[PDB]
Amino acid sequence: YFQGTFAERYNIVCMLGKGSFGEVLKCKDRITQQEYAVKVINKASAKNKDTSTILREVELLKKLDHPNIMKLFEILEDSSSFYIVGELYTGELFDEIIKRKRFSEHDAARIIKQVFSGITYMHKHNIVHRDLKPENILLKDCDIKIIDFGLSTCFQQNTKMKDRIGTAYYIAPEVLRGTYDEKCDVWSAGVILYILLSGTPPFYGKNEYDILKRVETGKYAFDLPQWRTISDDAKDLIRKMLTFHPSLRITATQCLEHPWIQKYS
Repeated sequence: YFQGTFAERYNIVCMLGKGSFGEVLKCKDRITQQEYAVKVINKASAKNKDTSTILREVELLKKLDHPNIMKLFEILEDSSSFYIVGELYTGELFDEIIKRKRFSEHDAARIIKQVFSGITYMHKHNIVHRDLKPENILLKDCDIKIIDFGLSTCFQQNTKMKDRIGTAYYIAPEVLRGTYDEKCDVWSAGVILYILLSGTPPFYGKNEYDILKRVETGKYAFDLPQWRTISDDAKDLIRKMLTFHPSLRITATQCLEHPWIQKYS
């Protein structure tokens, strides 16, 4: 059966559902018996032909630790695929957006502050998410955790129509032009924040193309009636986060410390 280091150490309990990188499985450790959420990633999805480089990125991620960052425990190999062993957790912030439609400034602030705390910590360690979306933020009582943080530089994601439209709402203009740094995570969080409050994308459209054209221009509005009774401070934050030029865009620490976040903390 020539099984890998994974099958000897773990055996799958059940399928958790399709993820952005492949199948997501619920696994038990064969010795300790603790349960983990394991992402099976086809080796062809590797972005770097030198596997050791990828094992090094992941190693750096394993050493990291923050309350709002999903823990990555280890990486294992088959002949065919990688296995990312991470935290088991139970729904997405996306599902909560559907349910509540909109969030009060107070409830939104508590949620996004935790998002900022996580981003800040990862950015201190030069790690950029690049694919921040409500689908990548998990919640139940109050606690948020950002998943797959840093994995997108190692592995290529699914890019079906459904994947591409979702990516399109949150992507920073520079990322389209072909470059990214930490500031693209602040843009993406800004779009999320805009959605938390209005229940509406800042950059909208009936298809992938139309959305991306509006992102490209960087033009958006606080014109919807829904914005009429939202605070100047909240609008200020979003303005600084959706600043066109990344160099002129506010940092993650500056988000964490904006007067709007402090008012509801």
